[PDB]
This record gives sequence, C-alpha cells and structure tokens, in this order.
Amino acid sequence: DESAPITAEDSWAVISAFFREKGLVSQQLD
Amino acid sequence: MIVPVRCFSCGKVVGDKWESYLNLLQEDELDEGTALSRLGLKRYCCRRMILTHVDLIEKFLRYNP
Amino acid sequence: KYELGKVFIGRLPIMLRSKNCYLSEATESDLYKLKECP
Ligand SMILES: [Zn+2]
Repeated sequence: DESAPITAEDSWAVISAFFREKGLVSQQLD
Repeated sequence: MIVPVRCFSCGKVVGDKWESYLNLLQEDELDEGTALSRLGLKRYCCRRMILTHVDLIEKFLRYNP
Repeated sequence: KYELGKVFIGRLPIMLRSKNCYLSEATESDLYKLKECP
C-alpha cells in the first residue's frame, strides 16, 4: 500500500523536508 | 531558562520537581499529564509552570568559558 | 602586431552561512566552540 493517497497530516512531513533542506533564509544565501 | 522555584500564581515550590518530571518521562515513558499529576501538580497554574518550561540553561552550558 | 600574475584587488564582505563563510559546513558542537549560536 506504498502507493496509497496522502492524508492532510502528511503535508507536514513534506513541509518538514522543505525546511530541513532550504532553511529560513534560503533566498538570502542562494 | 532554569526551572522556576515556586509557581508564579500560587507559589507552590516547583524547583524540586524538575528532574523528577523529566525522569517520569524518559525512564517511566509516562505521558506529560500523568507525570505532572503524579508530582502532585493539580492546579493548572502549577501545571503550566513545568509543562511549558524551556530549560535554555542546558544550551548555555555548551559554551566553554 | 608582434609580441615583444595574480593580483590583489580588494576585500569583499562575506555573508554568514554562505559557501565562503567558515560557518557553512559547521556542525552543532562546532558552532558552540566558535561561540556562535546554532
Ligand atoms: Zn500554582
């Protein structure tokens, strides 16, 4: 079932990854 | 930073209860609400003291001098 | 037309945490020794 649709709580797992990588000032550094 | 001695609202000593609370969580796996209550922290004024504490001192200690 | 090195030009301020900054490849414990806040 690894191809099951995503829930609403799962969007936070993506947001976690966005910030784990980019941080809060990616614009300034990049 | 560093556990408040005495709850602001009623002044029940809360200074002793810190390590004991942190222990009832790691060692006893217990949920926050039971640990607080175990420690006799019944009034929410007292509960908020421990439950919402941020022991910044521990980061502060990480610097050498 | 017949034919008959590396020079310093200036000091450029670095933005902290950038590639050129020391703190970029810095671990948590590293920053603390450097008296910086992680
Ligand atoms: Zn109280």
